[PDB]
Amino acid sequence: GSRRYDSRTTIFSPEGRLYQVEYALESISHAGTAIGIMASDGIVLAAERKVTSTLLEQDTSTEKLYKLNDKIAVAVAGLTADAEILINTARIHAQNYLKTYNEDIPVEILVRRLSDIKQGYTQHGGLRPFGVSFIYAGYDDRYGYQLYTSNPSGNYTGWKAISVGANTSAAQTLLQMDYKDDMKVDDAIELALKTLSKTTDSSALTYDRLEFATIRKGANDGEVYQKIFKPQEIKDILVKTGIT
Amino acid sequence: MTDRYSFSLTTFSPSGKLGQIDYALTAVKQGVTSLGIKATNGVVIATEKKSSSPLAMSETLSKVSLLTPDIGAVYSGMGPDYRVLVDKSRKVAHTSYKRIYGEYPPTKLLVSEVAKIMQEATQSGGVRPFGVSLLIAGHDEFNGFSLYQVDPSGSYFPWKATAIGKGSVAAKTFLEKRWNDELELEDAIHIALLTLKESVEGEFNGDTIELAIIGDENPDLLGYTGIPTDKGPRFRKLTSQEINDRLEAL
Amino acid sequence: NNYDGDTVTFSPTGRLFQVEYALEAIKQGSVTVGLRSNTHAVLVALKRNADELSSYQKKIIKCDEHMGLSLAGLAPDARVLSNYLRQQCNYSSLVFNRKLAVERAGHLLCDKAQKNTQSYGGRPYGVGLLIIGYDKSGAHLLEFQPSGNVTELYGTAIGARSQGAKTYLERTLDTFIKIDGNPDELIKAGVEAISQSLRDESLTVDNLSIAIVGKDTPFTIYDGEAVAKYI
Amino acid sequence: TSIMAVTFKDGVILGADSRTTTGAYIANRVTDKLTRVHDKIWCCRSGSAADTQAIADIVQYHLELYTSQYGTPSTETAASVFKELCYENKDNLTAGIIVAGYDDKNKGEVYTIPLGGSVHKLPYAIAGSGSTFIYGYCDKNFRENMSKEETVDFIKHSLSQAIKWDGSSGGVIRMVVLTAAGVERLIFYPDEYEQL
Amino acid sequence: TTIAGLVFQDGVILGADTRATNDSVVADKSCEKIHFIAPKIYCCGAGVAADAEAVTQLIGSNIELHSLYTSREPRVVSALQMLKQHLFKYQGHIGAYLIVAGVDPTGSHLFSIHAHGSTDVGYYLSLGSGSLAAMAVLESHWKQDLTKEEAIKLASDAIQAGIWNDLGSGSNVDVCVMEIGKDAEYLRNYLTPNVREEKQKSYKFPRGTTAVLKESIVNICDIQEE
Amino acid sequence: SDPSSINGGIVVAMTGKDCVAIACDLRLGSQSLGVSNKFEKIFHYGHVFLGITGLATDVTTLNEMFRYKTNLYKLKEERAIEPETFTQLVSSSLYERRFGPYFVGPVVAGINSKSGKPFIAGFDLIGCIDEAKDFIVSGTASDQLFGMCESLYEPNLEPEDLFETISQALLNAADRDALSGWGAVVYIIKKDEVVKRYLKMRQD
Amino acid sequence: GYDRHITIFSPEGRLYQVEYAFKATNQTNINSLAVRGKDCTVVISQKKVPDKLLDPTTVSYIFCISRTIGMVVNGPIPDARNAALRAKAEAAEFRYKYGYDMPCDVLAKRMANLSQIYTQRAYMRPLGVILTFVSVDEELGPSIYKTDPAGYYVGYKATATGPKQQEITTNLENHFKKSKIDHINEESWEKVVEFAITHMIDALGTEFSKNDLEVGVATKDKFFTLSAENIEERLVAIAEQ
Amino acid sequence: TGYDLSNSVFSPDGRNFQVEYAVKAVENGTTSIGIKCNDGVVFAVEKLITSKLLVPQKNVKIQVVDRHIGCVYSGLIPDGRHLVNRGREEAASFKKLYKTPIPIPAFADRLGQYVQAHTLYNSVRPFGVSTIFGGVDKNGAHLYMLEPSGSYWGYKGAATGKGRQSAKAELEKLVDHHPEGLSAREAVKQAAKIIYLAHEDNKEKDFELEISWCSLSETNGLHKFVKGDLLQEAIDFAQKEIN
Ligand SMILES: *[C@@H](CS(C)(=O)=O)[C@H](Cc1ccc(CN)cc1)NC(=O)[C@H](COC)NC(=O)[C@H](CC(C)C)NC(=O)c1cnc(C)s1
Ligand SMILES: [Cl-]
Ligand SMILES: [Mg+2]
Ligand SMILES: [Mg+2]
Ligand SMILES: [Mg+2]
Ligand SMILES: [Mg+2]
Repeated sequence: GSRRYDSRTTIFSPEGRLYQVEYALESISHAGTAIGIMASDGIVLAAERKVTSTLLEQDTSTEKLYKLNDKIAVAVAGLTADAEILINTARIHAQNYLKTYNEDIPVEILVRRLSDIKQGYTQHGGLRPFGVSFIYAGYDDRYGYQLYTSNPSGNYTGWKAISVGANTSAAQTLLQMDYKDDMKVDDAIELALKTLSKTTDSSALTYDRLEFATIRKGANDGEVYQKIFKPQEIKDILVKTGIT
Repeated sequence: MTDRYSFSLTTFSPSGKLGQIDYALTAVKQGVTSLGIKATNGVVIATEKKSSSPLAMSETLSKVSLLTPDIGAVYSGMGPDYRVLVDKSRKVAHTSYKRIYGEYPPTKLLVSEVAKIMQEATQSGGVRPFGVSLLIAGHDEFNGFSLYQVDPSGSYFPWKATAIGKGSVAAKTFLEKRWNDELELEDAIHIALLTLKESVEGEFNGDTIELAIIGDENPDLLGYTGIPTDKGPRFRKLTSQEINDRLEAL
Repeated sequence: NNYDGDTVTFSPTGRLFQVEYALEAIKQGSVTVGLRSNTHAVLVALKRNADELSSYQKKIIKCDEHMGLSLAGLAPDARVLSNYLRQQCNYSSLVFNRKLAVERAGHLLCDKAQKNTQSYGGRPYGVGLLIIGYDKSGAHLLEFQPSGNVTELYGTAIGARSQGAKTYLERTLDTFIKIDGNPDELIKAGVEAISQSLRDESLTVDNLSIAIVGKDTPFTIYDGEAVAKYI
Repeated sequence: TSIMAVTFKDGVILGADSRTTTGAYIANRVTDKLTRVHDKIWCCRSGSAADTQAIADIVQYHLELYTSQYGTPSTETAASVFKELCYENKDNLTAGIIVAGYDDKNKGEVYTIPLGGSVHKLPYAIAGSGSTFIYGYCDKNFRENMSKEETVDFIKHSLSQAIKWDGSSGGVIRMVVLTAAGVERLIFYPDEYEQL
Repeated sequence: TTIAGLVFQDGVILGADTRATNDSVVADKSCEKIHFIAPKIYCCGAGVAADAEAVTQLIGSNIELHSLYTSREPRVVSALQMLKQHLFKYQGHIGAYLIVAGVDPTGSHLFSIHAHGSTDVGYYLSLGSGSLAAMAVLESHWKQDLTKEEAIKLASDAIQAGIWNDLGSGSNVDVCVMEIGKDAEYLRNYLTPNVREEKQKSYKFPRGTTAVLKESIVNICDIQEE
Repeated sequence: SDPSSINGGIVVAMTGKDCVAIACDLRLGSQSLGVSNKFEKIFHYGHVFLGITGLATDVTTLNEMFRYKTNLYKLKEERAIEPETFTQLVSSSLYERRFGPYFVGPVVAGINSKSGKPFIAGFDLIGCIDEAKDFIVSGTASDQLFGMCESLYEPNLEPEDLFETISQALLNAADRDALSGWGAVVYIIKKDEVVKRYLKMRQD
Repeated sequence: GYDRHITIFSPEGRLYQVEYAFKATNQTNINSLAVRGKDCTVVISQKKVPDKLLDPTTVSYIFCISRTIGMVVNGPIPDARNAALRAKAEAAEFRYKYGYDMPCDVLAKRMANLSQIYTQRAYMRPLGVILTFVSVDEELGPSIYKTDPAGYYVGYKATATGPKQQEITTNLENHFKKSKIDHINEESWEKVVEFAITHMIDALGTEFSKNDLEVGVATKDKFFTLSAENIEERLVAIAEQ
Repeated sequence: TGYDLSNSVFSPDGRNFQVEYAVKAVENGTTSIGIKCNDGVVFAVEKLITSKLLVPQKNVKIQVVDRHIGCVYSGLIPDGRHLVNRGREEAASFKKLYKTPIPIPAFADRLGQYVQAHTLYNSVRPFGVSTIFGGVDKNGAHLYMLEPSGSYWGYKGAATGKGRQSAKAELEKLVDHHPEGLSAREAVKQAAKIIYLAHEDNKEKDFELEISWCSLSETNGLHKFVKGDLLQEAIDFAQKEIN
């Protein structure tokens, strides 16, 4: 019968690892680097686009940075199509919570839910896992600014600064070197771009290659603003920090 | 008499490759060249009508398809896979959008729905990926003109101009030299015909080329009068005669 | 070899190896004999023990007042099939006020066994059955194999060393068929038949199991001191 | 409604009035109640218009699919498919259908299917609200093996009386002739039949 | 409601009034009761207004997808068959009464559909509470081989009969003309015989007439930003 | 027994010159018993305003439902929903509960951000759209509101005149209905400013 | 090498099960041909009854799908009948739902979409058949549409299918290169059948008796197959000029 | 290689090897035949007497469908029974809806489509039987033979099982020597002869002859078994011809 052709995606190796999760992580290690840095007065999300072509319409393009609600955003590393399936689920979960409790969903609850979906694909159903790692940048009134990551295993953890995708080993060493707890958003912006500039496989870091975003509690009158940077604005912040 | 294939046929190999997606992309590479160019006042999509026999009536085989009145599609790769995607794309535009909001979806969201269908064939049980790359050109009120590419993975990217299939590497280089942000629609059609001539071996005329535009509203093609707001479809497939006219000024 | 992984696969010579392997489980099972005359039908079964502390595994199951079987092979599969027969016998009584014909009982077992041989995931039944009964056309004896093949016979035997009993019955055919209106002599012929399949062990009081059905005799099983008479 | 089907020497003729009413308002005065389920198998509809149309459409579908696989269906087969729908959905239907058809083997045949979903093969059949008024007339005047002209007159005179007495019936008398020769439609206007 | 449809020389024409009612009050004075299905197939609706609207929109959506699939102009019989099978399924609970008319490769067609799923074929039809007023006019004046000019006159006259004599019907007359080999012309507010007369007085108030307890500015924008 | 008249309340909307106005009373009751004098019936999703009369549990449920749907709309479309599109979304959502409907009388009001055109619409409980040029009424005193609007209204009123007209239409209608009143709110909506005014009215 | 057993991509981007289904097409060793007249569409096919014990009247690869549509199959008979029964069902369902007779090209598309599903879904195998649909469509006129195991379909001016399809195809190509029209300019279907048979004789280089051929003719509002005696009359007329 | 391990897999030839392996199970089985006569059909089968303990005339192999169709098969006997059970369901639902008993060509396609369906999926095994069947309907007599692939044709004479070549040769003589046709009573005699001649392939064990027939004149178009004197007359005719 059909048994013959079954890869068996949800089994342990003799060493106690999940084959498909490990291979999905290998897939993600080739994806464009995404960095999240959390400051006292905000969060930075920086990410490197993978497919440099001059003919790519950049201003209408979105492969890395997605909005989940007004308070929470994600940076993606891996298969974009897989990420979009999960993103739309997370967008619905946030609105279900808002409908039920009449309050914006706490960041960790949203993260756990997505992470639980990913976990399910590793334990049952016989389907391949999602080849996606997220960096979640968000704010709520309990814990304030939060950074998380999730990976295809469905394990998630909290961070002050973190990278996913390509050259994370190199990137995490550089962040660990220059990060400090009293840091501010403007400093974190500079750290994120400097880290990408050194770890990038490209010859030089330019505006047409980057997606960039900030979550600040520096909106008018103590609200939280999500800013997804336009191409010209990425070009300006590259000149300001002194990279181009 | 059971469907026992409830498990993924596309899986990660040790190197992190999704084999079936890569192989689907190889099938797209073998397919006939198609291209898309975006102008200031329009978009053009074009491909070669590679006729399998001269007895076959190549007019009956439509490689360039209307999805909505303001959105069109063209492909490279496996034709049958494309045909069923067009059927699903037309239907999803109604079920998940028009029947809710009373208007056709914008280009990016219809593309998103097609992408989703293609992604599901890359993860669901007992199916292979679609062996096509699509180029979807369209217009909507708030985004203006746009051109999208959709791959077997479900990934999609917006383009100013691009090409897919057989001679795409050479064609994309040709388009990089010629494209600028001040192109009129007629200039883009002219560039499309020049680019497409390089990848075509045999006959090069209106009968062997399929070409459509997303341009101005066509109230003449609407079929009715009496509603000022409905001004007619922006999608228009160029006739065999209309192509030949522009090939004289080539 | 390559074509024995499941029941759904024919071999290149047109064989179903999983069915043949199920057939093999019957040959490993303990011997049981069936025979009949025009008036009565008899089952005789050599029961098997695990060791001297254990009981002897029961071989004969009652299906209705006028029908029952003996088993050889996987006993849980006999339980499933006998339960199915009980239900079909019972359905015939409740709905039609009709005792189920033994020939029709065989047809039902055949079709139940067949479904397991043509579909994926399932396995063949690992048991052979000898069904006796007395219905509106007199005494009957059936042999069920889990391939699906059911066969109406005057006499037969299945299990280990069953060829000895089967040859005896083939010689005795003309004698035992005439044993009409004499249950004890028909059982004697069955006990003498099953004795041809014995080696080393002999028929003791808790070893032997006999059943009978006939004209004015409901299907009844004899075990223990009730079979000492025939030893 | 006044409907009838009558067997005769050369085949069968179906006849009907043309009035459809919603209470006392005549919703349609030129209704066609003679409806085709196959080339030479027709039916007369009475009861709920929605129900009889829904049934007739399904039967036409079944006989079309029968023909693609097994060739031309018998009139008996058509009547059976009508019956199966009417009987199995008797709780949700108000349909009184007469089925009439021409084979070359069986010649003219008429089957009536009243409310219950029973089938009755008959030499002729009458149905609809206006039929009550012509049981006496039709019984006295029907003969077997009539000619075409006699059967047309028998139906014309019959439905004329049904129309005269029943308010629910009226308009034109439509007829459909089913013979080896083919299918002929006839129509008869008030000025013709009223003066009979 | 007064809706009507009739055929002429090389076409079919539909007419409708523009009044929507809730019991005895007028909910809408300018509603479009001639629904769009395909470019050359139109549908007049009576009964429950939401139902007539929803069923025409649904069949119109499915007709569009069918037309794309088959690469053919949609036929009026397809709309007719789809509408009736839907309406029959719901057993009259979708209380829509429709006159369907159009042009296709087969020719010009005119049908009526009832809420329970029955259909009629006709040369002239009318539905709704004003059907009897309209049908009286159509029975008096309809003939074979009407010109387009005569057909528009008769259709609008039939609708007018409903407007004046039926309380359910009122306001303006909408028409749609579907002629063979030509674009269908949809003529909303074809007649306007019920414009309100100028008022005697202006009831515009002196400013400050209304007593106010509080005032505030509503923030409708996204993020007022730093 | 009739769900649309258990709780009571009213909404009225009007168009003016380059502006729209939508207004509502503040009462929530259990038939004769007045319960709340702060139950607002007008909500907004970006720049589109939705008034809802009828059964109060459905008013609250639908508000939460359209907030949900317009939030997702905005994330996917990357723009706020417009009044014309939202009207179609309300109609759709109501009609999908055709045979178990929400017992409500919704009213949409807003200005299209691109064309600048004032827009109002009303619905029955199963989603039939009434897209009026002049005014829309809804609630237990809808007859009273129809009478006031039909006489008081004139086209192309300036924002501060339109305020007076809609306020007097609401107040005098509410005072002839037992189940309406207990306070009132009026929104005056222009292309990029919205003023909200609470009215002084009799508290019986 | 399980990429060759089920319908998934090989490293070359190929579906081997689809390619092998195309090879099953020629297992019968029968050649078919279809051409269009002014008012008609004719389809001819070789008929081979090797066994004397066979009832030759039951040996057929031409099917009456609906009144208007005919279908000739190149491939094994079980798959041919599978396809025939489905097409009949689809044609009947279409008429019931949409109120008019299913067009030839729409049926072809529908069957091609079903064939596409077997190339994408693993549990279903492709049918090893090429389906040639013929009619006189009420909108498009004389019509030939052909479907294969890949799910590909297209309209044809004329077509040929089988082991010796290339010989028949080139023969037809050369005729239409001369005439410079998309059809056989002939009034009666009888002469269009005579053309079809003549050009198959020339292309294959074999003579035919009445029992060696099988003919289907589509006219306005009906498709029918010719009897052996109707074909004999056709063969007599060919020989006499 | 590996193309023969799973049902519904095309080999590079374009063949389904599992179906071809089911044919080997059919070729292994006992001989069965069918003869079309003037106004009906005759079915006959070879039943191997494995042992003296088999009760004569009891293990009946030929099966009736409805009241007018006979079915006989060679190969895996349970698979044949499963197919006839389905055939009975098909014949019942046809009669339920359309009133008339199922025509033989209609019935043939019902079995044909069902057998063909078991070559479409790897989750099922093909049928290990070739089935000879037929009867009398409104259009006269019909004889069919159905293979594991789902393939079936109409026949003048049909034969399958281990002695099929021998039988086929004998049937071919009858077709040549009787173009005007064969009577029902003649066909019974000839069927007995052909089974006796075909028994040379299974000559080790002795056998039991079983014959059935549908004929418009002899059985009123109903399926009946040949019994008693008519059976013995056919056995005597057959025994005389071999000697
Ligand atoms: C006339 C129908 S009549 C009097 O039965 O002949 C119109 C037809 C019509 C069709 C389409 C549209 C708009 N596309 C408008 C009007 N129908 C009506 O006036 C109907 C009432 O007829 C019985 N009006 C409604 O159905 C109203 C909705 C409009 C006011 C927008 N709804 C209701 O009255 C109710 C629905 N459910 C309730 C409970 S109350
Ligand atoms: Cl389809
Ligand atoms: Mg009368
Ligand atoms: Mg009050
Ligand atoms: Mg009070
Ligand atoms: Mg497959």
